Amino acid sequence: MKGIILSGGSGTRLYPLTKVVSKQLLPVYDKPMVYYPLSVLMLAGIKDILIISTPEDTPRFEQLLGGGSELGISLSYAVQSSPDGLAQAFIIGEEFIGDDNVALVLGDNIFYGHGFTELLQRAANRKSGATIFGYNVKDPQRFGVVEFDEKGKVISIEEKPEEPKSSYAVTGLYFYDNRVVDIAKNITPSGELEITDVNKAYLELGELHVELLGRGFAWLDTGTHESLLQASQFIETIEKRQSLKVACLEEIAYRMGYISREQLIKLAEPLMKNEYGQYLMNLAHR
Ligand SMILES: CC(=O)N[C@H]1[C@@H](OP(=O)(O)OP(=O)(O)OC[C@H]2O[C@@H](n3ccc(=O)[nH]c3=O)[C@H](O)[C@@H]2O)O[C@H](CO)[C@@H](O)[C@@H]1O
Repeated sequence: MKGIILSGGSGTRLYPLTKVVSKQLLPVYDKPMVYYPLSVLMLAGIKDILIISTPEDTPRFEQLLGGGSELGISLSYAVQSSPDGLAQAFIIGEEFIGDDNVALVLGDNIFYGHGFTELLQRAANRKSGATIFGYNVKDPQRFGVVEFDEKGKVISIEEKPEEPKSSYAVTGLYFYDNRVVDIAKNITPSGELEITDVNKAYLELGELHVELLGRGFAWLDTGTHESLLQASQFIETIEKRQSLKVACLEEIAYRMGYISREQLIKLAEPLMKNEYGQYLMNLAHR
């Protein structure tokens, strides 16, 4: 399975922070925002990843992350000329995807919870159908909304429904089989090519599966100044009090066996006259 990070968009709501800096390059505590969704692809077991951003921002992401070899993965880059919908990721990413299954994660989404990687690995390993992730939010009408009623079997999915039919937002993380590329080509503007029609396609096939994230999963709003700060405080809090790191790419690569001890030490050194190395050195001499 391949992955795609859709990491473009306008800065507007975060202005002036985003006047000369890409949204998904802003700090979330101690890491660029894009580390977080990248880490979710990695934890899923996905090692071949395309990062799509604006023509302006895409060279900056390449500069940050390069081709991915120091994490033991492959990163490629393409450009979204204009933000005409999430489903465009599959048109732009058509050649990258090939015949493969593919996950899409949004560059501003932040996921956390103790059972989360098992959930990612399971979704990555379903060769058929689509898996989405629902999250109990206070303001359903601001997102995609999924209704189920079971048994947890999906019954409808509406984008920003004037009145909602559940408390469950459809978060910015989606797993697909290869049929998604023909599906994206075949949907029509709602002016956006919308991820919610992609998901309605799987639903009419009866092959749209939802993971409901309840106690105790986090999904962090990254949209406003206040919610960016909240996200940052959450990561710091959980890292400081529970002695773990969230989305530490180097740690994740090492723990999944992608890179060796010696490769990790090399990644940590240039970072030693700082903290972030130190946690990496502690880990590399187990
Ligand atoms: C796509 C859409 O209509 N709604 C989804 C979108 O809502 P939402 O209301 O967040 O719409 P956004 O435009 O903020 O989610 C889009 C995010 O991806 C980026 N972007 C958007 C379009 C594009 O062509 N390229 C691009 O990179 C935007 O910069 C933004 O970061 O994400 C939510 C989860 O986070 C979902 O619950 C919604 O179902």
